[PDB]
Amino acid sequence: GSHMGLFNAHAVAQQRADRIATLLQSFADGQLDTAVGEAPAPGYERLYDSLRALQRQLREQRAELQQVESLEAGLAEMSRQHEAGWIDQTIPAERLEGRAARIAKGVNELVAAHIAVKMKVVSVVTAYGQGNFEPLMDRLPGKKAQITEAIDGVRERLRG
Amino acid sequence: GSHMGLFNAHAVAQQRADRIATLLQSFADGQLDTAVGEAPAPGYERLYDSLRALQRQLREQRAELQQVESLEAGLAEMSRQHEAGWIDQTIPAERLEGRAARIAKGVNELVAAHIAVKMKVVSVVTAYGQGNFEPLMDRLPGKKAQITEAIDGVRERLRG
Ligand SMILES: [Cl-]
Ligand SMILES: [Cl-]
Ligand SMILES: [Cl-]
Ligand SMILES: [Cl-]
Ligand SMILES: [Cl-]
Ligand SMILES: [Cl-]
Repeated sequence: GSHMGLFNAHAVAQQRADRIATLLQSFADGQLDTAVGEAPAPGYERLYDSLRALQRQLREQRAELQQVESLEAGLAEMSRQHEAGWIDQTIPAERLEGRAARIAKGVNELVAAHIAVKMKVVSVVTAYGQGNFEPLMDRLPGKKAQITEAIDGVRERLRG
Repeated sequence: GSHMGLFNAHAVAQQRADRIATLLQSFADGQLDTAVGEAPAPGYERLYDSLRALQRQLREQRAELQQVESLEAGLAEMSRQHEAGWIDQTIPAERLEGRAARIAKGVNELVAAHIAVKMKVVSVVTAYGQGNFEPLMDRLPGKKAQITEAIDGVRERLRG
């Protein structure tokens, strides 16, 4: 209606924009818990809906990266334990979740299979060492077949 | 200056907000390559700077999650190969990077150590099997000590 009304409309659009600016900034640096308020007026509702969606997306996305950060430490800790021979240590999948949690069990399961082969070897070789030669090393696939043939090799030497 | 000027200021603030809205939305769904333009006017520059920062943050953050997605498949593939005894397979760290890349080498290194113990066992046990008993299983720490004592056990039986 007047020159003052125009100036005022602009001063308001400018501060509404400044608030959205402060908000996006508070996202750029982890402040993703404190919810955004409601839109200043009809024209900014869709915009504000997206801000909320964004905050939500950034929040979850940060949790997952945090996960992968816990995964690396756990793997590193397990690696250290195993180099010292403490092979019963595993990555704690219990406090992880989603993708990270699955990778952790994957690692524990992969090693468990390798350890299981050794458990069996330490076993029959222990029986071979203390007399009895009845036990036979399990048959293994691919390249692990060498373990089974090598154990058979010393199985004859003894038995005959 | 006039009632029309006020209405016009509002129609403009409304479309500027609508553009920012479309932009945040194009972020909500992967369109993070096409750069945002320049701000419509002085009052929206800080806001637009943050949009660019956000797009950049969302872009990198997506790359890392993509990484962890490639890590899980690689681990799964290696796990499958190893269950079939193809123990020379590893997770391809070469096409990964950052955190994911380190986790991959960690896994390959952890297993390599376990495999190395078996290589040594298959070795001296092979020599024990084909006559000569001079070789001695390496001394192992923690719980892997059983392997070394078990191999010693069958080392005497033969030698005497
Ligand atoms: Cl006036
Ligand atoms: Cl809210
Ligand atoms: Cl409005
Ligand atoms: Cl008028
Ligand atoms: Cl740009
Ligand atoms: Cl302005």
